[PDB]
Amino acid sequence: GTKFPKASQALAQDPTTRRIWYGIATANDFETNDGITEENLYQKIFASHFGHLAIIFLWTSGNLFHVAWQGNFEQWVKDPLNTRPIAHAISDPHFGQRAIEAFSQAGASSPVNISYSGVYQWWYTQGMRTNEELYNGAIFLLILSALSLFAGWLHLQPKFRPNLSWFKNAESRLNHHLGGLFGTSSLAWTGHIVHVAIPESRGQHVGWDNFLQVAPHPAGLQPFFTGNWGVYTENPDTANHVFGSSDGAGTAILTFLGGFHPQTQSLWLTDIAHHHLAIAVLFIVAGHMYGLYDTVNNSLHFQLGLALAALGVITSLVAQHMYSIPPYAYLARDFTTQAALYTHHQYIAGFLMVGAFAHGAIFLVRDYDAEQNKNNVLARIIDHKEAIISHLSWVSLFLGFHTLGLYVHNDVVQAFGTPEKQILIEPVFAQWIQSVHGKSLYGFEVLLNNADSITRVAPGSAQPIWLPGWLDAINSGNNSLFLTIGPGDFLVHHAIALGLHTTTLILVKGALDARGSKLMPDKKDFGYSFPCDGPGRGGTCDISAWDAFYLAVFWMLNTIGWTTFYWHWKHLGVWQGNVAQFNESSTYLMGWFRDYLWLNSSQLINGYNPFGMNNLSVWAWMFLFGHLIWATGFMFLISWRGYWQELIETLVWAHERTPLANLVRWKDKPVALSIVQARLVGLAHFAVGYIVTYAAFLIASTASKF
Amino acid sequence: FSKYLSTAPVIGTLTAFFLAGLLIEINRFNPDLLVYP
Amino acid sequence: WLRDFLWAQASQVIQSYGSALSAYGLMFLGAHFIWAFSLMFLFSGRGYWQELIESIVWAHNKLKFAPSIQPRALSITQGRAVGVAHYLLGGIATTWSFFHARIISVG
Amino acid sequence: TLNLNAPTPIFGGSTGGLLRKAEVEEFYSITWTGKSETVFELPTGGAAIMRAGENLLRLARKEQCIALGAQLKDKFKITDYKIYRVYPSGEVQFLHPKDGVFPEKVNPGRVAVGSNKRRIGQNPDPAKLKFKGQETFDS
Amino acid sequence: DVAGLIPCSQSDAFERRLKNTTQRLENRLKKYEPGSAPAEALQKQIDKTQQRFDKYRNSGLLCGADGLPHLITDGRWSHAGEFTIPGLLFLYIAGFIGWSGRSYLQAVAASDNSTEKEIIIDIPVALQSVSKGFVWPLAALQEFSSGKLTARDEEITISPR
Amino acid sequence: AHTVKIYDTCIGCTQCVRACPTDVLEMVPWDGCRANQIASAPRTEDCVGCKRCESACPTDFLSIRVYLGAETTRSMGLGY
Amino acid sequence: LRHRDAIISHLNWVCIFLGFHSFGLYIHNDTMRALGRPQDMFSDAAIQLQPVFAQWVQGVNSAAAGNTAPNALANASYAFGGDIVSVGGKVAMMPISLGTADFLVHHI
Amino acid sequence: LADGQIFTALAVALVPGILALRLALELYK
Amino acid sequence: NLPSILVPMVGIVLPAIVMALLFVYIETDE
Ligand code: CLA
Ligand code: CLA
Ligand code: CLA
Ligand code: CLA
Ligand SMILES: CC1=C(/C=C/C(C)=C/C=C/C(C)=C/C=C/C=C(C)/C=C/C=C(C)/C=C/C2=C(C)CCCC2(C)C)C(C)(C)CCC1
Ligand SMILES: CC1=C(/C=C/C(C)=C/C=C/C(C)=C\C=C\C=C(C)\C=C\C=C(C)\C=C\C2=C(C)CCCC2(C)C)C(C)(C)CCC1
Ligand SMILES: CC1=C(C/C=C(\C)CCC[C@H](C)CCC[C@H](C)CCCC(C)C)C(=O)c2ccccc2C1=O
Ligand SMILES: CC1=C(C/C=C(\C)CCC[C@H](C)CCC[C@H](C)CCCC(C)C)C(=O)c2ccccc2C1=O
Ligand code: SF4
Ligand code: SF4
Ligand code: SF4
Repeated sequence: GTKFPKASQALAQDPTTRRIWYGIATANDFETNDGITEENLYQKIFASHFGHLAIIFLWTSGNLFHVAWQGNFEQWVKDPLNTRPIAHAISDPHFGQRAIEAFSQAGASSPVNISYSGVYQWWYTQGMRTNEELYNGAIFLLILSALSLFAGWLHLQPKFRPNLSWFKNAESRLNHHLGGLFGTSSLAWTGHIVHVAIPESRGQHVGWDNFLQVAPHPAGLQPFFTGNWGVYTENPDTANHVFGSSDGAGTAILTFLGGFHPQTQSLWLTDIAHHHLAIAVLFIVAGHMYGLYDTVNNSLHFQLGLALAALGVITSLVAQHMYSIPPYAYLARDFTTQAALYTHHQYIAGFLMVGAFAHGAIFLVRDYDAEQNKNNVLARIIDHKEAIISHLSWVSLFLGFHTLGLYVHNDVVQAFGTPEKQILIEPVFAQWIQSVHGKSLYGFEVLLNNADSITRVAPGSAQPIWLPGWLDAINSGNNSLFLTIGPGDFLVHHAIALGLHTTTLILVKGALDARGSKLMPDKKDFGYSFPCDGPGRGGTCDISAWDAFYLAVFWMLNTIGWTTFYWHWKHLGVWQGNVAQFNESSTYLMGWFRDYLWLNSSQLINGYNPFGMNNLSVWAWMFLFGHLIWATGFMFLISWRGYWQELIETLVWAHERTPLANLVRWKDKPVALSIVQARLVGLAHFAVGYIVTYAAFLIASTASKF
Repeated sequence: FSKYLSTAPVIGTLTAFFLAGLLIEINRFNPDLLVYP
Repeated sequence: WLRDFLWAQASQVIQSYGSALSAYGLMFLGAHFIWAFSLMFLFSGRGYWQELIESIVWAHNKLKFAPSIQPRALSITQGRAVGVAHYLLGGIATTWSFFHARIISVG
Repeated sequence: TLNLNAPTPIFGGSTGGLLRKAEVEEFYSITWTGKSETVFELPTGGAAIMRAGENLLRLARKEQCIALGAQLKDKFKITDYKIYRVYPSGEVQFLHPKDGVFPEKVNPGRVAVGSNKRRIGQNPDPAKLKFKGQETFDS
Repeated sequence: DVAGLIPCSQSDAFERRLKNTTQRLENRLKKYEPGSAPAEALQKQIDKTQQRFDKYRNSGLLCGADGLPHLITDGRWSHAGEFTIPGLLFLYIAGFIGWSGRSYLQAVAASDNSTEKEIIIDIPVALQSVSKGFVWPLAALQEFSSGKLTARDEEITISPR
Repeated sequence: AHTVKIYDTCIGCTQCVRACPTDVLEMVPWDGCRANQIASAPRTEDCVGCKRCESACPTDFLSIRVYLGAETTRSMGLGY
Repeated sequence: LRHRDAIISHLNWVCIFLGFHSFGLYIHNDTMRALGRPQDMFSDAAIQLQPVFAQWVQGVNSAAAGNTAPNALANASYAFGGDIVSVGGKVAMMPISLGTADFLVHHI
Repeated sequence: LADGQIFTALAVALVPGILALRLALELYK
Repeated sequence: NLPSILVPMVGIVLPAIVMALLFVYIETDE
């Protein structure tokens, strides 16, 4: 009937409100469009990617532009320890006079937002010092987005439309991406660090206006070709050195000091330069090297699911390594953005990993051809699918019964006035690893704690020079490089393990039963997402593979929550130098309820009250805002379609029978949300609320006490 | 009535009453058993 | 309603460990648990758990001892009832515990 | 045919019946003979009184005419109900019984519409029918 | 001293967990009559703490900074009583419950109405299974070696692939 | 409208046909024996997708299958 | 049963009417308190929503001792109005005064 | 910054503003 | 100064335009 949605004529003939909703949902699902050939499909993907890239470019141009225009970067560079980074100005007409005086902070004369994205500490390290270098980044990214947008349009034109064979030319892509995209980019990034980052950290300004004149090393590029590479490991920076000046500055550009710079409490710039140069070489060599693998190549969902899994794993990696090994100057000192950066990337990682299994299940129903897939690894995992699921079921139950059991045991025993009766297991396997890495606290005394061990001496070539810098930081109680752990850390790690196993279980069972089960032998014929199969055969709600992902989104949030809850509380004591609170209260759950949630919410909950308002009124409003939209999701998840469809019918009747309103009419007949729709809408509210509530609390609780 | 006592809820309760009261009497005479000595 | 009522007056149900009010603090967390346990039945549906059980009746058939009473998931109407029971049991007993340990300590 | 007009039963009520969909497109009518003057529930609310008739009732959906038609055969044992769908603002006369015989009874002369010459385990993979106009369930 | 943990007999913090516990009860005993029924209720309560702490000093447990006994599970034979000795104690009792109900269902299924015998428990057949459950580490080994512990995957009900 | 397919495992029990609330199904003569009956779906444009038919089929895994498709005024069960 | 759509849709309207005009007066008051505008919310030092239909019933029930229930020595309770009664050191009963905050919860 | 550098940046941003409209109406067709 | 002009454009005026543009696009037909 109507033209919208263009992608699906069957939705376009639906006379109800369902059409718009489903037309929004089935829009970027290019595969299910009308008449879409394989060749046309791929070219659309490619072009859509250019559009996404441009948005990314515009986004970080908008962060540069707003910081240069409304931030305090120039003021921050002068004293990173005491200057609060400004995100952008505040222009909300609804503000009153006292509220403008509360958000006119960080020494500003306008209301502004204190930034917590860590962009100030990232841009500083790269060599930016003034606002005009920031603005030059924003304009350049504007062009690159316009270069991205034009290219997407360009590669859609007849003469420039890539062939199908080009997109599936796998071997050429690995070589060029590992070589070019990864290798030469990493090599280029080494170029930026030795020619700009390292000079600016030593008080010498190097910009586009002079970089072709000045040299990164006193007599560089004659030792490089003649093989005397060791000259670049000349006199490093002294422990007295103050970042951003020439006092104590050296001249080395490639080193292997290890550890962190004593003032900024972060990695040495010269150390970061060598890393990227080495990494570059590895990728360039590997980039000259180029059944199951054909079914990888014909399914876009298989590739995406593996690419989500690969991104999801390394997204978690970024979070784990940035808090313990700080790579940006003065990022360890601002505790709130370090809290924000870990939480942000861990939640993203949870979505990616869950998404990886989601697109894997889509592959099994729509792309897996079981006749062309026999006697390989894929068709063997489906062959003992019930074994895998049952074992995943056992480990979850095993982990869960006992970790919760110990917590409940400890809680009761602590409630009855007898804390000495708690069951506290020392994390000895972990504490062994810390002693294997050099932490001399537990005294296990083998590998890099034993001073005569082969791993510290290395009598083959006398290599081991990373050891002095590393050992100083891992033994000094001033950072997060292998934090001290105890009984509290043991229990939570098994809770996190419980979360990783149960979340994987839901995703694995959903994928392996996607094509069919006993309750629904022909499930694959109905696609990835369908309501159910009616009340027959006992009942079939939540039987589709999509519903399995849906249930798993609840478990990942819970899992990433327990991860972020743990990281925050532990670091909270560590940042206040009173580690005793976490160590003793985390072994029972009332400690997590009284000394973590209730205790740290004192100021946040007082962002505004009957006596006034402070610079936390936003976070306090957001905190309540999050609770309301979290709870609003429960409505769609608990109450189902039927109640609402019948209720809506009385509203249709009422509208048509009331004068002065009867006169006007809907173009789309009102109907209740769909069965699948409600799950999605409920989960979206739940998960937006889950994150928005924790973000408001995390930021405000840490910013209040530091 | 003895046939009724073999039915699952009542035979599942009195052994749950027995296995509880075993642990109630064990913790009464032998208190605070963390480890095996 | 959150700061001066639910945050401030719940300071005697969470600081109750080590006194005679401790079982209300155990019931406070004990009902927070069962309330959240209800949403496992409310947000989900039967046909997930029936196929999760199909892999668990497999491992009981694998070691040759599966019961002749065939294990089934709860019905749709029952899983609504199991969820609404633990929601009320976990919700009211949270309010039972918060009310009791407050006014015993203050009144 | 429909035998419009026919006496509507002595009802007088039901907010929940036959709104603006009926005047723009596709409302329905059920015609039966009630061999008594008994009260019967409607799909909208419950009463009217069945006439001797020639009884006729205009309903909103085909669902409600079979749900009422199942009631006349259960409680009152009058199985001569005849559902219809109207002229110009409607679509197709004489919806049930389409062959004059009730659909639970076999009748020679009907054709098998929507039959599949296989089981459901013999249905092909959706990857085998990818990027094609063929459907996974159709023969 | 395996993770920086002093033993609890030498821990100065574990002694101060004793000192404030009996001070919280002797102050709780200061208001009552000396011969009353709550008087002997707290004196028996104080002596339960004295049998708690003097048991934990001599047992060879490891106390940390807070002063609580910690368990070392990497299993060493100097710390076998924490997890290793109650671990073997659990598995026999848990395997006795497991091999009884597994052998009960195998005896029940080869009968006329096996479904009612999951409601009603045949006390001869149940006591026959707890006799087979006490010997479960010896009975499951010969059940596995003879091959009747497991079924093949062509005999189990299996979803469509 | 929804699509309702009838597979060759039908035993002509008529249960599905007598479960349908909108009279979408009927029994028709089978030619494989000229003795038994198979279910048919000649009026799928009136199918609301309730799936009452399948819930009445006695065969171990359905002989009649309803695959929900494009929704219409009739299929959404609207009186409006 | 013949006008059940008239009952439900009129009950449907009065829930959304009361949901906005009671709970939204907190969402207004959360937003006015957060935005630094305590003179724009619904309070006793702000736009007042006084319970005058209940404060009148607080007046006709607290003034019935000797007037309309003449043989009663005091009122039906001390909740509507009267003196405070103190047993030991604590209040047994005292006049529960109603205001804008009591108007807000009674419409919740 | 300067006041003229702001209007320079909004002048550049029409080039992604037109090329996004040129791409999105090409992705639509 | 330019904040005072732009944030009611993309806050009020520009969403009123694109909602107007999307609503006519939805309810058009061939
Ligand atoms: C009455 C409620 C209310 C309203 C209407 C606003 C409005 C605003 N506040 Mg807020 N604020 C409020 C209460 C309110 N505030 C309260 C109670 C506090 C605590 C005291 C604050 C604290 C506060 C801070 C700290 C800041 C604001 C800012 C702003 C402005 C954001 C401008 C913008 O870019 O919007 C555009 C909105 C978005 C980009 C987000 C909307 C995303 C949509 C909804 C998602 C769905 C997209 C989807 C495709 C839908 C289609 C959309 C399409 C049709 C256009 C805007 C004027 C910011 C500001 O000053 O900016 C200049 C800012 O920094 N406010
Ligand atoms: C780069 C990686 C990537 C890519 C290319 C895709 C691409 C796709 N996905 Mg996948 N997926 C991914 C990652 C990715 N996904 C991740 C990370 C997850 C886990 C969340 C999933 C889980 C998933 C599922 C379950 C499904 C897909 C589907 C799809 C397909 C259609 C998507 C669509 O049109 O929905 C339409 C888009 C929407 C409905 C977006 C609205 C919902 C957002 C989240 C609302 C945000 C809330 C609000 C704006 C927040 C405001 C803030 C608040 C404070 C105000 C498309 C092929 C679908 C499919 O069928 O594939 C064949 C499908 O069922 N994806
Ligand atoms: C806190 C979570 C939450 C919220 C906000 C709602 C909200 C509602 N429920 Mg729901 N419900 C919930 C949880 C919730 N429910 C749960 C968990 C269940 C499962 C048992 C249900 C089950 C349930 C049933 C069975 C029914 C309801 C009904 C209702 C509606 C009642 C009428 C009303 O007050 O309208 C007014 C709306 C509000 C007061 C919501 C707040 C709106 C604010 C104050 C104004 C908006 C500000 C601004 C304009 C927003 C947009 C800005 C942007 C566009 C720029 C209301 C929308 C009933 C209904 O639909 O009756 C008609 C009904 O019968 N709910
Ligand atoms: C994000 C964009 C945005 C912006 C920039 C504003 C800005 C404003 N809102 Mg807010 N508002 C918003 C979103 C926004 N709102 C949303 C999403 C909601 C729902 C939660 C609200 C709910 C809300 C309410 C209930 C109220 C406001 C009010 C106000 C004004 C307070 C100061 C004032 O009165 O100046 C004094 C200036 C005037 C009174 C006149 C200013 C210009 C008027 C509005 C238009 C004049 C007509 C003009 C010629 C043509 C109309 C423009 C239109 C076609 C685009 C301020 C202009 C208050 C107000 O005064 O409303 C008008 C008010 O009572 N807002
Ligand atoms: C279902 C499905 C799917 C999905 C899947 C997924 C998504 C996956 C995931 C998975 C994952 C994602 C995995 C991962 C893994 C990893 C690993 C396993 C790693 C390891 C590591 C290592 C081995 C290391 C080691 C070391 C250390 C630790 C230190 C020292 C040295 C070294 C280095 C050696 C797909 C798509 C296929 C499709 C079909 C179906
Ligand atoms: C020593 C030790 C340890 C370790 C442990 C381990 C490492 C283990 C492993 C284990 C494993 C890795 C295992 C595996 C298994 C597998 C399988 C395959 C099984 C099977 C089973 C069965 C078959 C069963 C049967 C039965 C019985 C016997 C009785 C009851 C009933 C039933 C049926 C259940 C620790 C450190 C902790 C501590 C110290 C000590
Ligand atoms: C309230 C509710 C409704 C009624 C709600 C309907 C029909 C939609 C109401 C939404 C209106 C249009 C307000 C939407 C406000 C949103 C902010 C608009 C977002 C639009 C996006 C495209 C941006 C259901 O239909 C339903 C169905 C199944 C399970 C649960 C429920 C359920 O809980
Ligand atoms: C978890 C869950 C299940 C699975 C839960 C089940 C099958 C309940 C089974 C658990 C009980 C506790 C098993 C009890 C077994 C014996 C009675 C134990 C006897 C022990 C004696 C000693 C007493 C559903 O079936 C379901 C259905 C519909 C919506 C949501 C859900 C849902 O959330
Ligand atoms: S409507 Fe609800 S209860 Fe019925 S089959 Fe679908 S999901 Fe299950
Ligand atoms: S499809 Fe099912 S209900 Fe219909 S005749 Fe065949 S077996 Fe009977
Ligand atoms: S889905 Fe419902 S209406 Fe359609 S044929 Fe089956 S029983 Fe009849």
